[PDB]
Amino acid sequence: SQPKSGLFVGINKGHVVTKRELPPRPSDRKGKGTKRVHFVRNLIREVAGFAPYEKRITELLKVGKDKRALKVAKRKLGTHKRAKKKREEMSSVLRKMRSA
Amino acid sequence: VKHNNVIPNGHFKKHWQNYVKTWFNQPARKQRRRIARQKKAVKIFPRPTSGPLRPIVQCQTRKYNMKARAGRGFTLEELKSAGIPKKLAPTIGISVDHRRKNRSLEGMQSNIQRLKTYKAKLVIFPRRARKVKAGDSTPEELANATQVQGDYMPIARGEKRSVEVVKVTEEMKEFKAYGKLRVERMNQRQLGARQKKAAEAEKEE
Amino acid sequence: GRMFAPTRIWRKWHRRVNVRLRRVAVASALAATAVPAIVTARGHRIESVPE
RNA sequence: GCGCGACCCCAGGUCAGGCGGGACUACCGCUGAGUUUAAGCAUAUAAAUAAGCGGAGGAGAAGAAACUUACAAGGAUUCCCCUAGUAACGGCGAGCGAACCGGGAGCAGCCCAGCUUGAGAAUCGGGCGGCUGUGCCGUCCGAAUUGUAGUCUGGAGAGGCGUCCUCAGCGACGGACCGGGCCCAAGUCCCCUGGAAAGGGGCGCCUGGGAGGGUGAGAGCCCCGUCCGGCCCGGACCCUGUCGCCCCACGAGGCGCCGUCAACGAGUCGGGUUGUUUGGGAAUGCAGCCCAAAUCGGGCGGUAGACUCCGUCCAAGGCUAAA
RNA sequence: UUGAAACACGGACCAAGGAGUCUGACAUGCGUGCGAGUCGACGGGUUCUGAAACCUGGGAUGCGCAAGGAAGCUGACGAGCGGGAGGCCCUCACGGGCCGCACCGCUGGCCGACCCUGAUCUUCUGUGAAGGGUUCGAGUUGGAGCACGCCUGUCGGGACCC
RNA sequence: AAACUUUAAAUAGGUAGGAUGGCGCGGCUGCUUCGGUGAGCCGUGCCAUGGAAUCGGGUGCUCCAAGUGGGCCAUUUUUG
RNA sequence: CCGACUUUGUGAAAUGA
RNA sequence: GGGCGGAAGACAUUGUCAGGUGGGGAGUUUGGCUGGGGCGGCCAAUCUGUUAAAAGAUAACGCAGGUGUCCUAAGAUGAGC
RNA sequence: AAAGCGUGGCCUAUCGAUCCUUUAGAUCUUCGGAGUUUGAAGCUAGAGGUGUCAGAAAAGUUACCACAGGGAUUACUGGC
Ligand SMILES: C[C@@H]1C[C@@H]([C@H](O)CC2CC(=O)NC(=O)C2)C(=O)[C@@H](C)C1
Ligand SMILES: [Mg+2]
Ligand SMILES: [Mg+2]
Ligand SMILES: [Mg+2]
Ligand SMILES: [Mg+2]
Ligand SMILES: [Mg+2]
Ligand SMILES: [Mg+2]
Ligand SMILES: [Mg+2]
Ligand SMILES: [Mg+2]
Ligand SMILES: [Mg+2]
Ligand SMILES: [Mg+2]
Ligand SMILES: [Mg+2]
Ligand SMILES: [Mg+2]
Ligand SMILES: [Mg+2]
Ligand SMILES: [Mg+2]
Ligand SMILES: [Mg+2]
Ligand SMILES: [Mg+2]
Ligand SMILES: [Mg+2]
Ligand SMILES: [Mg+2]
Ligand SMILES: [Mg+2]
Ligand SMILES: [Mg+2]
Ligand SMILES: [Mg+2]
Ligand SMILES: [Mg+2]
Ligand SMILES: [Mg+2]
Ligand SMILES: [Mg+2]
Ligand SMILES: [Mg+2]
Ligand SMILES: [Mg+2]
Ligand SMILES: [Mg+2]
Ligand SMILES: [Mg+2]
Ligand SMILES: [Mg+2]
Ligand SMILES: [Mg+2]
Ligand SMILES: [Mg+2]
Ligand SMILES: [Mg+2]
Ligand SMILES: [Mg+2]
Ligand SMILES: [Mg+2]
Ligand SMILES: [Mg+2]
Repeated sequence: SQPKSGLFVGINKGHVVTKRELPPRPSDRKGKGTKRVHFVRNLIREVAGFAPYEKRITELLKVGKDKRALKVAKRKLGTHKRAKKKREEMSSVLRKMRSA
Repeated sequence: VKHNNVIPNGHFKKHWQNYVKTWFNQPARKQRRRIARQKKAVKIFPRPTSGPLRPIVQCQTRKYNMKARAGRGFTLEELKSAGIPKKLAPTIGISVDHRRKNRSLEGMQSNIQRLKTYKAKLVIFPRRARKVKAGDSTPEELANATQVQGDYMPIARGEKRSVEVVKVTEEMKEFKAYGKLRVERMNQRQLGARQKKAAEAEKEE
Repeated sequence: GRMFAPTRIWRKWHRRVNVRLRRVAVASALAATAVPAIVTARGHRIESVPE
């Protein structure tokens, strides 16, 4: 964003150069899900089913005990960063199966 | 151990006599590299002997941030704005580094002047004999072409030592530069403690 | 059997002298070329060289 | 009372073909000690070494960032100097010990898999036949739709528009590089000692040649040779130098714009625990077992932890000289 | 070995081979070059007997020119005294006075760590007029260092030899 | 009477025997005193026949380092 | 020696939630 | 009748961790002084008196003994006796 | 009352390194992209203990024994 302060030490220290906005590259969309891959994954999801711990997540969420849902999801997957979003995804599956 | 001497750090408890590397072949590598350079020059005649063009870039690392050096290649932005296609730039003696990022106009125009200079004093033989297509060069000046030797576009490593003479103004004398220089250090120390009280100022009031 | 403390290739064969000390020594040698008594002492037959 | 097709597997001295062992300097993988040092010794050290077991080449390995850094940031790999006997690791004892930055040597980046001929396998192999012969062509079989060829590889790309800009082959003649052969200056003059003159004296000569060697004793000039080069023969050539005929498109690329798509590698990452290893310290790599994904995502930012922001890169497929 | 001619051990004699060397780091001493510099050591260009020699970079590579803290960080605001070599001045000289390097001793000052202190100014947490300290520093009030060589010593390596 | 002592030798032990002393004058002190009262220092000026005997250049200052770290005999004192 | 996870699937009852 | 015949059967067992046992086995140690060593003892830290020879220093497995603690008072101060 | 006395015991003995852990203290310093925030790492001063007490973590046997050495050291003889 805006350039350095020009003063060698302190908040936003450094030497002043007129900063520049980088053109969009490939790999800034890296991971942006696409129409067909979403189609594929969603189709295969119910055909395969749900893994047993994911079913336990569904059960704990439909009880509403989100802390233990996250806890067991973390103990299965391994890290909080992915446990959190696995809980989000399974909460999404429960809203999309209590929508109807 | 005995009388006052440094605590030894001899790292010679392994079998170092199996891994001594002697440099008696130093003149030999000098001469072999020289021979290789002659036989590359004759082959790439009449290309420049230093190779393709290299960008002026800054070094990393606070110790050398101000000292410019030759980089690896021009970025895509730079090639595009100097009007030279991606796949053609390495062809005519211009390196390309798709991994660099241009973060400054100061860097971009600095290298764009180099691209323009290289295209200014570049000559390109036709791919065939009589057919002179677009981007080629005329025979009359093709006929004096030579192999430049050494660095054909030198890079100054630091900006020149220049000390002009100027007035000492009253408001320049009043400037407490050390007080200034302590104030932002104080702000950097207190940056968290300030923004926290701001955060709960919003959260409550 | 062996020799005591066998000779090894990683002796200090080449020694280093300061570049400025080489230059000083070449200066003193050039100066000593100019003095007829030094050449004649050093062993050159110079009784008929002009200057 | 069968004839069929596919799958999977047989046996063939079937046709055509690749494998095994050797050498150890250097190189790649596994396995893997202790004597020693710590004035004992048990972790450590010796040492991620010796021995063991395998695998290649002229080099091998690595290699085109899931990088470092915190800068005004840089930018594949490899090697040298500096970093540095430093940060770190260690009965914090003995000791051990890298990396970033910078300067140099050399520098080249590439191709796959996936959505994408479906009027139509456009692909490949084999038998036979021809010719111009490291291949090309025709015919007949087979492989293959559980996908061969083409387009694509994130730096992108696919589409649509556009004045436009860019693409072809075959000859000769060399040079260059490599090997080989032949040739090439001048006292053997006079005297003396001496078995022998290559020694001493005297008179001379060559030298772009007084490196060396032989010849009956200190030989430039007896001989082979050495300097300058000259000549001719053969190779690989696939490097470029100029001449000559062949004239480069509606295919592909580049460039400019658009905004619609934008597809990217799984028992893999990643996490726990164990073991080894490391300088890597709440864990550096690797490995076993268990758990086991993600697509507004994933790996890093050298102190574990959650939240906010920021810097950065895109793994789990492959090839690649040079130093 | 306190003590060997010893009834202590080795030696029949001769000839040849035979035991503190090489390398790394460091240090003192000495010599040389330069001297707030000094090193060209990895590379590059040359090199007509040459692995030599000569040139080149360095605008910051090593060490040195700044140190104190664990670290964030801060980082020397300019020295007097006593004794002194030597020179100088006066006297006929004896004697007297002045300037007094080095070195030794004494007291300080400044930087930093820790403590203490607080006018003003300021971005309110910073600065720092004045004043400090039985504290600590491998500091400063002397720029002397870098490179090479040699001996000696310590240590690592077979490391004086068996 | 070694583990008693009033007394108390000899031998040896420490210190001093000046020029690094003394006095006068005027200055400082954040110490000290009831106080120029002290204590100490600073500048300045004067004096100080070398202050017993004998002998003599000095580790006086510093650096680097070797070997040694098994001792034995004798006269006197002395423990078992 | 035994404990847990793994190959390790099927349905049934009785006691705890 | 698309089950070769029985038995056991998702228990044994395979692999990874977890705890116990494990001289069957590995690696290693098993202090010093000392009128030889061993056993004994501490003369190894340490105090008093002596030996110690009237300054200091001064030894032996010399001598007579002591120490690894006890104390909110048996510390500090004052007063009286 | 005050002068004073008091930095443990009337004096001479009655005790403890490095690393590790743990506590006390500053509204202290760092976690190196920037912050909140647990944890961790520091600085100064104590304790946890090394009695072999300047501080290794440590049971025997050998007549089956071995190597280096010792007359520094025993048993036989000799010597006083
Ligand atoms: C229980 C503990 C034991 C001991 C310490 O842990 C032993 C250390 C000390 C040493 O010498 N270096 C080591 O590696 C071991 C210590 O400090 C005591 C006060 C208390
Ligand atoms: Mg060794
Ligand atoms: Mg040892
Ligand atoms: Mg030893
Ligand atoms: Mg041992
Ligand atoms: Mg081997
Ligand atoms: Mg390769
Ligand atoms: Mg250094
Ligand atoms: Mg190691
Ligand atoms: Mg001839
Ligand atoms: Mg003759
Ligand atoms: Mg000859
Ligand atoms: Mg291993
Ligand atoms: Mg590990
Ligand atoms: Mg490869
Ligand atoms: Mg004896
Ligand atoms: Mg005798
Ligand atoms: Mg002997
Ligand atoms: Mg004998
Ligand atoms: Mg310099
Ligand atoms: Mg003076
Ligand atoms: Mg040695
Ligand atoms: Mg007396
Ligand atoms: Mg055993
Ligand atoms: Mg003993
Ligand atoms: Mg005894
Ligand atoms: Mg006495
Ligand atoms: Mg006494
Ligand atoms: Mg007091
Ligand atoms: Mg009392
Ligand atoms: Mg007392
Ligand atoms: Mg303690
Ligand atoms: Mg960090
Ligand atoms: Mg001791
Ligand atoms: Mg034993
Ligand atoms: Mg028996």
